[PDB]
Amino acid sequence: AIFRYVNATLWSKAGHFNKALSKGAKTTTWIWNLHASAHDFDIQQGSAGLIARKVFSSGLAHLSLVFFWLGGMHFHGAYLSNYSAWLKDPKSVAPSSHIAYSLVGQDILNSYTSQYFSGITITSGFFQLYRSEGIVTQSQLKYACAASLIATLICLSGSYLHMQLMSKFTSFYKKFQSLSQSHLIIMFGFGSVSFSAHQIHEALPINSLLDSGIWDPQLFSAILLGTPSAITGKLLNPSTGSIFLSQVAAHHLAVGIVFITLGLIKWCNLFFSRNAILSLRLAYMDYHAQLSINLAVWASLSMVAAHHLTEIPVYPYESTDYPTVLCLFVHHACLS
Amino acid sequence: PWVGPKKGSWVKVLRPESYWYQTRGQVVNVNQKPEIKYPVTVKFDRVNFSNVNTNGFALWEVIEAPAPGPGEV
Ligand code: CLA
Ligand code: CLA
Ligand code: CLA
Ligand SMILES: CC1=C(/C=C/C(C)=C/C=C/C(C)=C/C=C/C=C(C)/C=C/C=C(C)/C=C/C2=C(C)CCCC2(C)C)C(C)(C)CCC1
Repeated sequence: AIFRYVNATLWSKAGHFNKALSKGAKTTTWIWNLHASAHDFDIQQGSAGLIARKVFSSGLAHLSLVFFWLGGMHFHGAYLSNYSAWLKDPKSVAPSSHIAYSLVGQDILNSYTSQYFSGITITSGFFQLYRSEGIVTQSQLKYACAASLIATLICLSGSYLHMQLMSKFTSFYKKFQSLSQSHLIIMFGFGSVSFSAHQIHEALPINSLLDSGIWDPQLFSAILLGTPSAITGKLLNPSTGSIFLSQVAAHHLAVGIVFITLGLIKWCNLFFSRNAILSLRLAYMDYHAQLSINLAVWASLSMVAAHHLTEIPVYPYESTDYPTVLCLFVHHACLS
Repeated sequence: PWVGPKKGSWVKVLRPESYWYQTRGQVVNVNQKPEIKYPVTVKFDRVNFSNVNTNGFALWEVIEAPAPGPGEV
């Protein structure tokens, strides 16, 4: 709460955090140790409250970094991309929101993607992601970029503030029951329900019109309209080669309902075998225990994502965009 | 009387295995006890590999030298 103690005086000390670096710069090993132990908040000067402060604020700062990266992706799609040509005819035009300079003959890197566009073919599937989300206009992409930048600023402000809002008495990060319940019910359950709502209300009409061939502004600005009784996944969009987005929206609604139900039964204590996990509950209330468990969980989820993004097609035209599917699989396997 | 070099004076280290061999340090102190094999104490601004700044030398392992100049060790 007291922000008079945040001054740039420590910026030039370069090693204040580690007590072992007090005898500044007697060798280059000092520089290397400074870098190595920069983010090892546990062994740094201070207290457990300060460790929690640093952990949470750094998480928020990294959140802001990721939001900045996403906003940059959206901006490149909006202004430095052939997304218009790709949307009208995905097959002929390869996705490209990446352009290189002509410095030293470096213009050779840009390759023919469309009649009026030359650049580097992207393999992140961002065009397919936009199409699934229903983004079909430069204005929509621009506002997505603006939202990402605003989120970046908000997260940066949150990190800076929480570096001082949280005091030595702060304990909200130790409330594991509250943390897990909130994440399960709101972040996951309500999040999935809200995204199903978004799909149903925005993406479904736009995607249906795009499949039909309609590109009318008034239409761009009746669920289950085209989906037959065939099981989801057993029948792909003949004109898009992907699972029906209405089926995807129903999936997200069901997943959100299931997550909310799980959270509510946990709230009511319906789950009974607490003792089988009580030993782990007592042992693994640690920063590194939680970090390890979460890293393994996200590694496994990344591997499952790598497999499913290819085996089960859900994004428009990503199935036929062979570089995109391959790169997605490989990237997520490596992250796993 | 003072057996070794004066306190604070610069002495060039003549111990071949010393990290500061042939370079100069400052005489921190000298042990006047005749039973000390390595009485002289010399400190150097350059820490050795073990991050040690000072060492003990015998009267025959240090000679008097002028203070280092600019760019001299
Ligand atoms: C949520 C993610 C997360 C978090 C919060 C932490 C947190 C921590 N880790 Mg890390 N860690 C992570 C992921 C994470 N880790 C992963 C994914 C691995 C597996 C590789 C590790 C493996 C690991 C080890 C083995 C160790 C840590 C340690 C640490 C501590 C600080 C390390 C430090 O100061 O590095 C500072 C150094 C850097 C930030 C520079 C790293 C740069 C590398 C080489 C990557 C370069 C990538 C780049 C893009 C290359 C291409 C570019 C080029 C073409 C120019 C801290 C507790 C250390 C510790 O003792 O903790 C107690 C420690 O020894 N971590
Ligand atoms: C100045 C160099 C430069 C810059 C600034 C960018 C910037 C960008 N590229 Mg990349 N790109 C480059 C060179 C560059 N590229 C080159 C030379 C190629 C080959 C033609 C590509 C091919 C390429 C593709 C195909 C795509 C991008 C994309 C992107 C965006 C991804 C965000 C990002 O980088 O996150 C940070 C990411 C990292 C730091 C990755 C680190 C780990 C990588 C994956 C390891 C792989 C090997 C590595 C590249 C080389 C190692 C050996 C080397 C040291 C000799 C961003 C605008 C994607 C996009 O969506 O663009 C809009 C995209 O789809 N780029
Ligand atoms: C070993 C089995 C196991 C498995 C498979 C999972 C799986 C999961 N857990 Mg985890 N969890 C486990 C054990 C396990 N957990 C144990 C033993 C505990 C505590 C006893 C927890 C506590 C826990 C919480 C509190 C949360 C999860 C969540 C999650 C999800 C992944 C991470 C995430 O979303 O991060 C997002 C959340 C964060 C990044 C917050 C990280 C937690 C804080 C910041 C750590 C604080 C450490 C502490 C203060 C250190 C003090 C040390 C000092 C006193 C000595 C996923 C459902 C999250 C979720 O959404 O669940 C539904 C979630 O919020 N787990
Ligand atoms: C980036 C990226 C990614 C992705 C991510 C994501 C996309 C996530 C998700 C996210 C999300 C998507 C989230 C969500 C959220 C949501 C929410 C959080 C909601 C909530 C709700 C609420 C809060 C409610 C409120 C209310 C109202 C509305 C009013 C009144 C009533 C009530 C109160 C209820 C990954 C991982 C791949 C990694 C890489 C890249």
